[PDB]
Amino acid sequence: TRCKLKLLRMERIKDHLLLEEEFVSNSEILKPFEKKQEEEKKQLEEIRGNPLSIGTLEEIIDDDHAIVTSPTMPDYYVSILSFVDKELLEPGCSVLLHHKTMSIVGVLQDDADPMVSVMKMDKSPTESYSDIGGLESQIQEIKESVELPLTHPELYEEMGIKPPKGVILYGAPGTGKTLLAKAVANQTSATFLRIVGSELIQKYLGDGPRLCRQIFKVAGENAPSIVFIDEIDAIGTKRYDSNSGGEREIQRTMLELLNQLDGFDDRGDVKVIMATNKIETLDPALIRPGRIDRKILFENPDLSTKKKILGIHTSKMNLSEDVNLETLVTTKDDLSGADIQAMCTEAGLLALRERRMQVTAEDFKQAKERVMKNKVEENLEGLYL
Amino acid sequence: LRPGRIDRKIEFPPPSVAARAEILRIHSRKMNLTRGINLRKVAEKMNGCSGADVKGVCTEAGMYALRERRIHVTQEDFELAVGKVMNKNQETAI
Amino acid sequence: NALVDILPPDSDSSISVMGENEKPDVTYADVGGLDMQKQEIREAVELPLVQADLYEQIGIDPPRGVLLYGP
Amino acid sequence: NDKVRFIKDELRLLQEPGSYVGEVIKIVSDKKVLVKVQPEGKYIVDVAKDINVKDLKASQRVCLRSDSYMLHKVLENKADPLVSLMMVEKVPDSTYDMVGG
Amino acid sequence: GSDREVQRILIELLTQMDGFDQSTNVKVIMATNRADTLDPALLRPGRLDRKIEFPSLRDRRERRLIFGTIA
Ligand SMILES: Nc1ncnc2c1ncn2[C@@H]1O[C@H](COP(=O)(O)OP(=O)(O)OP(=O)(O)O)[C@@H](O)[C@H]1O
Ligand SMILES: [Mg+2]
Repeated sequence: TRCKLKLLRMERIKDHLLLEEEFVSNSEILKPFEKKQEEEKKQLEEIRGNPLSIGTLEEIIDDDHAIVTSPTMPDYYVSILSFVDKELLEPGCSVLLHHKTMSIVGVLQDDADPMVSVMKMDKSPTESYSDIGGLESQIQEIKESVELPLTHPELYEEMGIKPPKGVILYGAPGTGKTLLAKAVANQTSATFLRIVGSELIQKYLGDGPRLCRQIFKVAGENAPSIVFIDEIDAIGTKRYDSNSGGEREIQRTMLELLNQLDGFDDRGDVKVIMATNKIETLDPALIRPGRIDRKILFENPDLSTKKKILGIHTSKMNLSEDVNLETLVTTKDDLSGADIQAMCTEAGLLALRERRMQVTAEDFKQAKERVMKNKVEENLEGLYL
Repeated sequence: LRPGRIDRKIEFPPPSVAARAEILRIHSRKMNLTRGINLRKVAEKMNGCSGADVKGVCTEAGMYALRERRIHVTQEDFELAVGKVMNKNQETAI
Repeated sequence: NALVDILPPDSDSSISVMGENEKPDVTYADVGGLDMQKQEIREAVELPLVQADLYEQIGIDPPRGVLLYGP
Repeated sequence: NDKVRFIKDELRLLQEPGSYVGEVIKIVSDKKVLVKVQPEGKYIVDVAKDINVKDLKASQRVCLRSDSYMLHKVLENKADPLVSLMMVEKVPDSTYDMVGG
Repeated sequence: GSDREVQRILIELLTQMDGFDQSTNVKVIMATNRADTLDPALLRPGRLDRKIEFPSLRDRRERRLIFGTIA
């Protein structure tokens, strides 16, 4: 209550004062700037004028020439002159030419793409570890290889040897795999890239291999990084025809997935994190340990772990003395954690239909009957074979 | 449908005799109606499956009164129309 | 580069109309069969040009575009 | 007298060395605007003393004078790109009483 | 580029069939030989409404007529 508001007012007396001070000293207080900043801005602007025509650099020559290609088309053999550094010149880069005699007046151009938008993430999850609590020691193997060599460089120099790489998450569904990943990217606060494995198969042919070579050049740049390939099982069935899938498209994705993660390339820091529920279809050139170190195995939790799990979800709901929290856990006999989460979303859906705004012992024992009927109606064994 | 992804499932019934007569009534207002026309008698003759059927009988009757060169849509046109629409749907679904 | 006058929408057209040229050589004597599609085309095409006033006074909308498809 | 002096001066106003329609990709805090001439390639070119780079927002269709590509005015026109995709699809909306029964 | 010219034409063709509504002209007739390449926005209502299928089995009274006019 008060804790939050003291700090929020403290950063709105910082933001206000700094903006008034920093605006006044660019428009009135000029002494280390003044003459010397008015001469440098005047020289660079006059010398190149405007309009400036953006080009794309195909190749450099080291005697200070370049072959640039306009994007319209007409090619040009331009000169590298004045107010330019050759440290940023290189293929693919965007340069400014003077619209009459085209000389490279400088490089400052980087123009964001809608193909680098889909890959990069803006998110900051609203859950952090210990909303996953339970299966406690399964996030305490992903913290030994993702978080821990960044935080303490000391311990991995003290033992020596190369540090771990990667992890695979596989196992029973309803064991939280998707939120486990969404928690190791929020703790560290490293640049978290995120791609589903089903975008790597597209109707277009051989477009697979170009897309994931792109993903890893973006990742190497922002390094240190975490790459989520969520659902790399999906590459096993999703296909649009038999050549947009089939041996053809599945081999192209392997080959690619193999180069990015270990090749001649001599990759910088990409940690990889994969979500999956198929281990017996993966490349045998990845579950080769020594790309991917400790793999994590997940199973349905047991009755005391499911007591820690039902306590995270039931504080959300309205609380009463009537509620029998311990007896929903007991009756369930190694049932997953995705059901426990479908039962507390079902308790406030029955509660709203009544228009009674208390969640009590009656609303939870009714919501368990609806959750056990969908999975049990789909069991058409009836009289046990 | 991994457990906990879906919280509402809306099944859509084929049309009841109260559901078929309320869709038929909204379209009937553009047509002309002379006194004596019950829209409940037409709604019990049909059986429907869909809300495309219930609107296409009323649309078919505005085509018989056009051919006739009759401004008003009176009660012979909806006898012919129920006969064409039900006969058409038994001969494309067979 | 200034708009100094307008031109009729009849003028500067891709194609001269063909209704002023001579009429196609086929008439209804050479149509044989397909008598079932012939009653659905005299209604859809012919009747909304000559008499727009039969559709509107009933309150029905005439069919808009006509598609022909087959082998 | 006013009338014969509207015509004589309208002869000067109708002469245009050239004027394009561009669109603002992105601004830069150099007091320059990156404008895409809409059939061609891109050009970075600063603003005239008629407007500020505070007023120009992303994907705003602007006026350009093809003499040095100097921004004259903001152009009135501009369509949302989503208004475009929703309309070529075309999908009616309804109310609850016309889907009732 | 050749996909971007085909596609600009077709988008323009939908927006001009909309304007064409409420004019005495009966909206464009068009034909296709294989109807299974038909883009979904074109056939959607508001542009095309009627689908005159042209059978090829026909009966014995409608085949006779086709013989009788070529005879
Ligand atoms: N062991 C656990 N501890 C705490 N919360 C859990 C646990 N298991 C599941 N949950 C809760 O269940 C929710 C649904 O899980 P999620 O959708 O991430 O599971 P999943 O195993 O990734 O499913 P899938 O099998 O479809 O890949 C989680 O977001 C999480 O809060
Ligand atoms: Mg998941």
